[PDB]
Amino acid sequence: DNVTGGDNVPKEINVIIEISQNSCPVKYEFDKEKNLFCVDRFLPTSMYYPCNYGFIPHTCAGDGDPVDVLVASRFPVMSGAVIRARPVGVLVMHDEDVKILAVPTHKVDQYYNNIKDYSDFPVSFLNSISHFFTFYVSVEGWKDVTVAEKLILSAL
Amino acid sequence: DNVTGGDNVPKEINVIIEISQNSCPVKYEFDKEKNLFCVDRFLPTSMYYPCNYGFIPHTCAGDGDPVDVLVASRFPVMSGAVIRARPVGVLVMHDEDVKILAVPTHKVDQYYNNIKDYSDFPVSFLNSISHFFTFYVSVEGWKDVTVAEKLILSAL
Amino acid sequence: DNVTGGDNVPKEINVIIEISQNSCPVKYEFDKEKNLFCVDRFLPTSMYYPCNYGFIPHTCAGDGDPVDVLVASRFPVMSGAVIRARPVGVLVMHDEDVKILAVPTHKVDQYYNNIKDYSDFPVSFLNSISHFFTFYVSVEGWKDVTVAEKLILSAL
Amino acid sequence: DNVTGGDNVPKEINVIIEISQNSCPVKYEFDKEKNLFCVDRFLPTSMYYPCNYGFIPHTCAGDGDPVDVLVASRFPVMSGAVIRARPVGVLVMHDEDVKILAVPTHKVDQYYNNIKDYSDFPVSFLNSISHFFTFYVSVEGWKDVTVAEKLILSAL
Amino acid sequence: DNVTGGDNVPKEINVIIEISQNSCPVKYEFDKEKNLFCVDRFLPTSMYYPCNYGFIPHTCAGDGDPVDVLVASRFPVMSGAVIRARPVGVLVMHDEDVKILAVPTHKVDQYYNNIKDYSDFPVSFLNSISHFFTFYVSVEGWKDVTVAEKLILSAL
Amino acid sequence: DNVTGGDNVPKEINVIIEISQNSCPVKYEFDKEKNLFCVDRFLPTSMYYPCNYGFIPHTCAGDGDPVDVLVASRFPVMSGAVIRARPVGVLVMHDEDVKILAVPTHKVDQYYNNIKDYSDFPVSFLNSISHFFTFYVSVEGWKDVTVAEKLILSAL
Repeated sequence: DNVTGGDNVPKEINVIIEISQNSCPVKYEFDKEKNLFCVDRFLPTSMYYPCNYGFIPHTCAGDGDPVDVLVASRFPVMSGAVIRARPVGVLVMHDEDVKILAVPTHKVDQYYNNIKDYSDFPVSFLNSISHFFTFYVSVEGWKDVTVAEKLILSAL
Repeated sequence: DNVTGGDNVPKEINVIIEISQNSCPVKYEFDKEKNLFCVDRFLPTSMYYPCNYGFIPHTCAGDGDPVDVLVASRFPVMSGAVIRARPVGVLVMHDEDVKILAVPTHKVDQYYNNIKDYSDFPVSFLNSISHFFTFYVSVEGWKDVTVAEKLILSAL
Repeated sequence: DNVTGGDNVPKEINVIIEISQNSCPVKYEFDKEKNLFCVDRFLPTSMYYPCNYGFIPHTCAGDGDPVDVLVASRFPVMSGAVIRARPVGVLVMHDEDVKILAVPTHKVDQYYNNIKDYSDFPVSFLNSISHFFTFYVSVEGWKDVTVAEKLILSAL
Repeated sequence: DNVTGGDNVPKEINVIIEISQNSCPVKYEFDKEKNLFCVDRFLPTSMYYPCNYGFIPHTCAGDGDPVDVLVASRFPVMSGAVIRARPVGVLVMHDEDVKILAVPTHKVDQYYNNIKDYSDFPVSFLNSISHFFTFYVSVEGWKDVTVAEKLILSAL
Repeated sequence: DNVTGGDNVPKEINVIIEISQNSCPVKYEFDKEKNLFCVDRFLPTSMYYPCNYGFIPHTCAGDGDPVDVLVASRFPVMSGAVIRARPVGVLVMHDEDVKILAVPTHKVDQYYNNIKDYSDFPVSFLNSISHFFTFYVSVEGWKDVTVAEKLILSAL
Repeated sequence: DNVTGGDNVPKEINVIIEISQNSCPVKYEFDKEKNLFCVDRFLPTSMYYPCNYGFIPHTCAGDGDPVDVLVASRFPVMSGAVIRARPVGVLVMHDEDVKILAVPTHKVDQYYNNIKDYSDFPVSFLNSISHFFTFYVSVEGWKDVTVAEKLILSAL
């Protein structure tokens, strides 16, 4: 109720974290109706989320659901916390299902200052992300920061 | 306010987790009046909760307090999260004080599909649970899924 | 809204934990306006909070901000949890900026029963705390339980 | 030098753990020549070993390498530790590459007393294991405890 | 072979850690014959070792086995590591079975400088230790640093 | 005895890890004489090692001691493990005391393929490292991969 999609959408977005990176395979999901986090499922695979994973509050993608976001970070961020992030790209898949890739803003961590587009990350990292969402499904590929921004805007 | 005791009480119950299994000996407790989790105590024993431990929202047992539930799981579930569970038994103790034993529903984890009654678990596991609540108190023993269901119904 | 500064201010205080001791360098902060925890920043230093760190709800120090409290404990307490604590001292710094040092009440953990004043802790511990806040800034030093209590009262 | 393949091969086997279950994606490997554990690699996938993983000392499979073993357990076992286990099955793959599935002996943990063959585990668990080794490669399937025992004997 | 019982027995002792404090219930044990750590057992109780637990190398108590030592510490110490400690007391039990209680030397951590005898710890802590060894057995009680030293000397 | 300083010194070095990154403040140190890891000390500061920290076996710097190395990695590496790394720079300090900065080789993790010199890391990261060694002492600054290589060669 008191939290929006960002300070400066689409350049900066607020992301509510649902699942911490490098956590056990527990898929938490915020339940709008209950106003609480629920265990959606234990993953049937010995896999973990490769980045902090959550959503942009008050967005509505095609499915009616909020825009999902991967936030790369140096340390896991707890479920329930808001992090100020900036998109750098989007992973596009058919099951169409997109996942924004974002990094913390310079205010939050300067480590990622040099990541301006998804391709500024190591390809091994990008490939690990697309593998996760495939095998945990057809992966169309990565698209650039502008496409991600446009997707965020259309969901507002 | 927006969360009930279950989808399909008593066959399925919502459980709000207070304490994660295999966590440090911190006894958290949801405080209705504060509407927040509080540290009830640090356990005076080098013991930890043998399963995720919490309560069924909007139940009222004899003591006036909600029904307490142990949820066995493959990984710890965070305090505050709702998990959909199904009872399989009840641990009955005198201090009378009962603890429902439940497993995640098939939707949440299929690992426990074959646990239909408490006696389907290894006896070593069941014994570990009764030891915990004794020594962390007189343990009457285990009773079956039907008794657990009846207890849940009487608390609605 | 439903939680106050303490049962028995200033002898006992409620503290809402923001950051767990011995956690990753993630500075969480409760955001009054959003009514949610936010990532203030990832610490630019390979440092961690030396005690559970949080605030006394409904206090207003000079800066307008709630009184901050370090709660020493045997195990980390999760962000969001309320712990009943008792002040034993205050760390006074110029950037003036004070941090209450408190321990869990006897109800919560009897380990700290013998800590009645900050000087009852090992000096190595006290020094570790002042080093943290300096280097993560001029440290004026420690002041006693009475001063801490008076500071808490002036913030009510 | 001072550790053998088991007390009672093939019914009981000693397994030297290399990688703990539910650990970070670090593939450790014992290096015979160095007589030390080495980081073989960081896994290119956001995957973790689904069970404790290691080898039977002084075995020699077809590849010349020791027999590899997954040991299911209630808690991770540290790299370097010997655990007394008993095979219950084998996962057979083509890249031929087999992985023994074993459980702790009754002496070590009675939880698994009722697992006498791999099929006594939940199918979801078995499927998680075969998925891991595929996607972290052609999986032929599971074979029974007798086949696993025969494989262990041929490697002595 | 290259490690002794202490620099300055019995005032200072070397302790080889077998089990870390606040670890999962895995009882590791150094096996002299194998020259490796082995899983003795998974504890049948949801209990954990209340302090780092290990032995003094090249001691021989009545049972023929090395002297066992609990080392209190601020953080867990890994299995396999040597820590320089100083005894402060002994927990005496009948099953006779004694456990030395020791703290890190001032060189290793100054936190414990003020612990010169077991009774300098909070009674809640001491009681937690005796409860653990009872319920994980008849506890005779605590004896002072001099008795502990004499026990260490008789085992040399 | 059976492990050397590297495959291809100085372009590639073997590093024996002593302390894991993001671990508790326990300074472990390999003791040549005991042939075991020892607790050197608990750090007097609420600080942790910013990278995996260890040494190159069979090197001898000016002090007579092996060359120390920070190995940046995506996940902590356990104490005792050998990792194949490549130097990218050196942190030079006066107390002269140098710390090699290295990354895993492409074989071990491709994430760091693009780090060829220390300056390819974010400055915030480099600054965090120099702060750690100062405050856990005069920091002269960073020098390039060639200087690091020359230092490694002079220690052979």
